[PDB]
Amino acid sequence: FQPTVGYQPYRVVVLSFELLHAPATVCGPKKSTNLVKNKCVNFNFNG
Amino acid sequence: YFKIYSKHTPPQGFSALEPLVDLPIGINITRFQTLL
Repeated sequence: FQPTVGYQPYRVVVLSFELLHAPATVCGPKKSTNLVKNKCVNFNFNG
Repeated sequence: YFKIYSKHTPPQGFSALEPLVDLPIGINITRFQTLL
């Protein structure tokens, strides 16, 4: 741990997702889109 | 999902309660208790 190839210290993180141990509460985002009106469109409002 | 509905108002008469809050806890619940 002295300032300085297999001896090199490196910062490591592990991502383990406990998603099915309970109901989910953290999500990825969902990009929206500007709305148009008075035209036949395929709408998706909140699902 | 723990759901809480309420309404406060100035017992005979009819009143409908609005929802307030839902909590995604996933808890096994059996008992409740007051805090006076």
